[PDB]
Amino acid sequence: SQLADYQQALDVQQTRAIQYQQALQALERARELCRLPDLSVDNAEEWLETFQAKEQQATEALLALEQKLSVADAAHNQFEQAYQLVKNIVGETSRSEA
Amino acid sequence: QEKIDRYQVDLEELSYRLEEQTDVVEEAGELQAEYEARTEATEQEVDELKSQLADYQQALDVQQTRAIQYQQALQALERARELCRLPDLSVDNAEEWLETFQAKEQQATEALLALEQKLSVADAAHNQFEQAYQLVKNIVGETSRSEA
Amino acid sequence: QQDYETAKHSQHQAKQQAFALVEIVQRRVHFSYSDSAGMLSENADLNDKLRQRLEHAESDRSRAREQLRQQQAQYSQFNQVLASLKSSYETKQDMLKEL
Amino acid sequence: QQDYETAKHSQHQAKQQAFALVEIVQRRVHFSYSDSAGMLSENADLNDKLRQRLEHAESDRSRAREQLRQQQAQYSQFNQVLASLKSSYETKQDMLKEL
Repeated sequence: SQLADYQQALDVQQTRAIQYQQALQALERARELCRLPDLSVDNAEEWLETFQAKEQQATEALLALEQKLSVADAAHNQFEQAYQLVKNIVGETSRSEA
Repeated sequence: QEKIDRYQVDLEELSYRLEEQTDVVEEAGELQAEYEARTEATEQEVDELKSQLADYQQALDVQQTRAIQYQQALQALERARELCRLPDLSVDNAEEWLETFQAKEQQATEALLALEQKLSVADAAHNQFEQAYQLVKNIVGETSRSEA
Repeated sequence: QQDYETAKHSQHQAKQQAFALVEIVQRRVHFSYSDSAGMLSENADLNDKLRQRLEHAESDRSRAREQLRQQQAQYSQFNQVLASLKSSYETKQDMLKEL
Repeated sequence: QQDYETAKHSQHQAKQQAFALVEIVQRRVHFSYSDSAGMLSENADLNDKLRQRLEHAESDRSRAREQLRQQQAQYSQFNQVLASLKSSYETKQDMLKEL
């Protein structure tokens, strides 16, 4: 709060002139994050659409993997349920003996 | 012996008790973790706003990012209302439809799991079905394959 | 096999719908940025609106803090009870052993 | 599950890159007037020193919060064992009065 009070007068008169360095930092941050040193705000739209296409492809592959992951995990769950039933009825035993 | 019996009963009772308490504890810890995460997020946002006001030199960069995030969230909400076909939807109550469709997805996956097992055992050749069918016929008499 | 491909398509539909709903769950906070989006549209002196948003967030955080504290007390309670049953069982079991 | 974990990581990275590109698209307008400039570093000295002191205070607060949480923890465990001793003493005291 004390820093806010001290800087009250300082940062009020921003004059929309120190506003664009934020754009500079964003552009640079994309430049390292996106392996596109030639990345320009002009050609950044083609990169935007291409990376969006990659993102949606990744999501589709993720869902495809998720389906098989869920079915496999539930199959293991039924395996485990059989194992617990066997253990409760008879006691300790291996899965092969199940 | 009777006393032992009594103790047996007692032990059964405490077993049950233990079970229940276990369950209770589990749900309580779940809720504790959920509220911990929510409170942590709220305090992080509070500190972010504290820095924004203290560091007004921040120069609305965080404000710009938050507005962009708001637009993205609007787009995502519209996209879900489309896919889920739920114009009646809100951020506050979207969790209910999320858990409903979680149950839906669980039903679909359990179905397809039984289906995967049935397809895997369908690798059995044509001969086994014939032999089993004829055995059931010879034992009971003529029966349909569906009823076999 | 036909029914199974149909079930796989249904599972894909469920997967995409659930993923979308989860995504909006993640963006839950972003909907709170509606104030931020409106604030950013000020394009002028807007520290007072920042302070109002901060006060609202303080109220929400205090509410969440109280909720968390009471829930922690309840969970603690539960936990103790669970332990008291554990000890009572252990002891009853040992006395069954001995008898 | 390992494969899906890798896929989720990749999806997260792709989403972050897409969001960064969206940010560039949004701030193209701000880049438009990049030629503008203004005065800076008027009261930086005291502001910087106060920022340093506030950072020290925030670090101390983080340490304090960690110690608070941990302490909560240990307290919890101590309670958990005390509940067991309470039960054992009470049952033995009841049984001594009964004898």
